[PDB]
Amino acid sequence: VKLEESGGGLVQAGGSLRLSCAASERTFSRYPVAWFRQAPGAEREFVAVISSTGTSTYYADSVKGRFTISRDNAKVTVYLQMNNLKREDTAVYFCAVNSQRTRLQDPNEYDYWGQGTQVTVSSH
Amino acid sequence: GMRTIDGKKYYFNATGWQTIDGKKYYFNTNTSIASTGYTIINDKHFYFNTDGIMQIGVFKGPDGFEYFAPANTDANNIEGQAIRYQNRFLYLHDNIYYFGNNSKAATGWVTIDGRRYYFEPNTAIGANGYKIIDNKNFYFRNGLPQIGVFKGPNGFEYFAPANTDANNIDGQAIRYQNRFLHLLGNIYYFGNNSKAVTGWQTINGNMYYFMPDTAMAAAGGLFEIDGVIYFFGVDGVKAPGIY
Repeated sequence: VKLEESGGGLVQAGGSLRLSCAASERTFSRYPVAWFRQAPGAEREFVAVISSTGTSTYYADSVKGRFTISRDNAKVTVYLQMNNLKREDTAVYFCAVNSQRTRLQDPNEYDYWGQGTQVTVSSH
Repeated sequence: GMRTIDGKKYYFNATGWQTIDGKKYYFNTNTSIASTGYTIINDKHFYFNTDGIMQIGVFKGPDGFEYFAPANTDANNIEGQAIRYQNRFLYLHDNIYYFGNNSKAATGWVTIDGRRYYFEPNTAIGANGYKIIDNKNFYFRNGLPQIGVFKGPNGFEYFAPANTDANNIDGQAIRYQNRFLHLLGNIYYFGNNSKAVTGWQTINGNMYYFMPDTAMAAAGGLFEIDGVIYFFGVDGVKAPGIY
């Protein structure tokens, strides 16, 4: 599995961004896929996870209602729709595969990672 | 351009040391036959495979398993010569050997600085994987019997610490029936045949999922099973509902 995130950048508080995580192989569709984010200096915090099929999802409390994780296995891609962004959402966002399928909130359990994409939320 | 007659190998265009295709040979000075197996030459031990090619490694002679070493490993030894190698482990690729005081590799059970190892009698190589030894089941890693739950030909067995059940040897699989096992911070459940169960199970009114590869209960958070996400508690119990 090779993963590539795109779609980040600079955005005003209250605004939106859709992140994409694309893989290169169909085997991607066998595994659950999560977003993690890392603020500078801090540790990789869990954002959302989606099952291999796309029917089952789970979100961190801080993003519940604002973010939506989805997938299109035909395009071997996972999406994170981020609405009503807040200053606190600023971070590098990584998508990751967990081929063991165990303990989905824990970044250490994930064996494949993208390079990350920067999201920066401004003011006003 | 060489020929093999009645399982005996000869080369033309020959006697003694011959480098052919990069690989090393010794054709007997009298019979011109390519040396196979353990071979003494000028009071120096060498070893050749059945095809005549000289080997670096650990192979059995009349005095036991010897180390046939690369050039300049001990003293000024010639490439392939057996060498003095005393009271220590040898690491060759992913194989482990223990060499005694007479420079021979240990075979069978041996205690080295208070720790017990098993080296395969036919190779002297540290045991790995499931093994039956005098009717006792063991699961080895790097010559060491492991403690835990491991998959053998008849499913997952409990390879236990010494004297867990009627003086079992350390790492020996034991009888362990119809009950939970709490071991490595991990949870298992054992059926009537002393094998760990896998898959979905209902036990005392609670649902569990025991991972097929390890037999450990899914526990401590979110898991994907069958394409969907479940939460499993600290005790391995599936929470209500599906995400």
